[PDB]
Amino acid sequence: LNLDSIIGRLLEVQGSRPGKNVQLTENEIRGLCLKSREIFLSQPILLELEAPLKICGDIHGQYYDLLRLFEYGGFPPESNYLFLGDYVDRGKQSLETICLLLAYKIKYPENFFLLRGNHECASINRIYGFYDECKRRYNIKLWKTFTDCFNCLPIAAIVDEKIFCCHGGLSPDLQSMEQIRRIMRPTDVPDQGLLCDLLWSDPDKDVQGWGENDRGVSFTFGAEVVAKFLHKHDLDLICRAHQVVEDGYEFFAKRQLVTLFSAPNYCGEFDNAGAMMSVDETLMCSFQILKPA
Amino acid sequence: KRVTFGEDLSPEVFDESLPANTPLRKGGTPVCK
Repeated sequence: LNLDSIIGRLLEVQGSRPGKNVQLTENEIRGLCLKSREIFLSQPILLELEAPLKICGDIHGQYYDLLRLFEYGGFPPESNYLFLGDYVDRGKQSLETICLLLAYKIKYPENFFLLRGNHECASINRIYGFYDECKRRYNIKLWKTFTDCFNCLPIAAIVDEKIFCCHGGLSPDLQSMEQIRRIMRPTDVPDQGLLCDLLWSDPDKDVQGWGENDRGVSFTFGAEVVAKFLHKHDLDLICRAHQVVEDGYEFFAKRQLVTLFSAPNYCGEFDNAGAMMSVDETLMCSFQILKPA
Repeated sequence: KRVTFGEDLSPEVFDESLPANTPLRKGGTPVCK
């Protein structure tokens, strides 16, 4: 696997006119999935990461925006990175996006980390773009290969025993971190349960405790739920994504929770900026914003 | 070792028609407290 050649071609369009595709071969992409799958399974499903680190929200196939994020935050291994999922769907270039992230995962397995989003699910990305992009630019068999790889992604991460990171949010079924560790891989995302909630649940200001989610999947949770969770597990901050926010980031429950969204001008239906949380060695969190003109 | 928040940083302004490595305005970089 010539990883340097793959990364080189992916980064080659850095200074070129935006929009152009990077068409890797079927075997190169299949190799990325196979090796990354091995690393995902060798590493814990509940990651224990250390600062300094940069945390990113949804990317959603916006590959040239991802390059801009790296241009701002620093290309690996200059900075450590933790992505919160949703790399495919909605965007026009989900293939380039996931391939670079998988390549970086293989290239820097201890300084680059990728969490599973709700769009890293076969039932979901079948609908919102990734399947069509695979069928158009490659084949259906390759899409299934991506699925097998996505099923091995880690679900959550904890930074310096203080910052809990996941794609969606909390779960009514979550009393101990051990419940997360007990989740066996490879696995699909169920319509109900702990795993489902961690990728689908959302915070809600108008909800006392737990409520039904308007998505028809998982739940919503209020500020009190967040507070009780942090105190129980000796945490200070919940860091998640899953929802588009105008300023790229948005606090919840008196800065006890933050939502990150790193895809600016989200699929041409929003004028939102993208953001990224930089965490230094003293766990001081700063927000680097990628703002469209 | 508790979680704190730093000062607001100037956003990196970009043009969608311009190359990824050439932003309109370079954004702020997190600095010590």
